[PDB]
Amino acid sequence: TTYADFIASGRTGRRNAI
Amino acid sequence: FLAKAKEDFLKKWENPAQNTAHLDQFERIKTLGTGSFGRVMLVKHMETGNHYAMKILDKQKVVKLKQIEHTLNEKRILQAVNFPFLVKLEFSFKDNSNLYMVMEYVPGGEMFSHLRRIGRFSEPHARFYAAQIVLTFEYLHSLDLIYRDLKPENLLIDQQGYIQVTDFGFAKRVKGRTWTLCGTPEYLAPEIILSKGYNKAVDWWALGVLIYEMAAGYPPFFADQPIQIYEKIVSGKVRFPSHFSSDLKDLLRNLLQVDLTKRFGNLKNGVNDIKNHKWFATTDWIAIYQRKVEAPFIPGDTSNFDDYEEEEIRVSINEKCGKEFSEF
Ligand SMILES: O=C(N[C@H](CO)Cc1ccccc1)c1ccc(-c2ccncc2)cc1
Repeated sequence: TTYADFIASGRTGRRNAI
Repeated sequence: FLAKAKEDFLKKWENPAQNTAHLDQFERIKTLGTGSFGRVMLVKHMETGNHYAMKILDKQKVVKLKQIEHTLNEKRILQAVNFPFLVKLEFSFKDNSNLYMVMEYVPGGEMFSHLRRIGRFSEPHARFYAAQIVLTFEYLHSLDLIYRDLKPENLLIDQQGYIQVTDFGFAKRVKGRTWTLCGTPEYLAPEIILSKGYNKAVDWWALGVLIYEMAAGYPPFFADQPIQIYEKIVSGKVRFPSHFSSDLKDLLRNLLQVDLTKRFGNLKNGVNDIKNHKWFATTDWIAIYQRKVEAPFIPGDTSNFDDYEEEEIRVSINEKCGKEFSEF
């Protein structure tokens, strides 16, 4: 599922500005 | 309302408040967050007993990162604005080592924390927050301000369950196009990635990303590496969860529009294309502004904030970067 893919990604924490 | 708001803003923009407190007037309690050139702490103003959030910026780190102008923009704009859904700057000052901005404390924590924990917000819940962002951008854009930092990490929830926008680090008062590559990967409009001169329509694209993330529980474009996120954004092929309403998908197709001649917020009717969209039919725009709508969620206590490693605040005996920050 897209949710499972999101939760397993390295982008679920606070995101830094570029 | 907007005409009076501009008069008020311009008086402060042209003559900014400076040096309105001192570090010794505050008891530092706990770190609420950290960034590249400092940290935010919960403090107590001893004279009144009020709690505040103090953003501490190390002048040397700002200089090393070439962020002087953006730091000057942040304080000049934040001291001049006044709107119910914006954090309120109470004092600002500087010393030999740091710059300080002292804001009213928003105890509910970041929307980010609540969204990740709960998973996703229902459409009425997401709509309640989105309405507040729509009114805030109508206000900011009317003052020629571009915000450029929308994301759940920068939206704080107050005691009444309403939003307070924080982090004006990328905010800028600009009448024409601008070119700085700034923002967060998942929230960048295609015109920023493609190194084009862009305008306030980037904030409307960012609202599209925010609404999608609030309603889905994940952003419309994500990947482990930023370069992969950028490829997804510029393609602009958005897939929606099956639970998204038809009205929600129509709104998002208009906000997450790669074509600037077609993006909502950027047309001849401006913000009214958004306010009058079917997804917002149940929204009483005036009651939202007046904070009369019952909030779907109600959060010196720092429990709604994550724990961070503490560090003593060292103030040098020598003034650092005096000329660079003379106007702060
Ligand atoms: O601008 C903010 N933080 C930056 C990332 O957004 C990181 C940073 C960047 C540089 C230096 C320090 C921190 C921020 C966050 C929270 C509040 C805050 C207000 C009121 N109530 C609670 C909290 C004020 C400012």
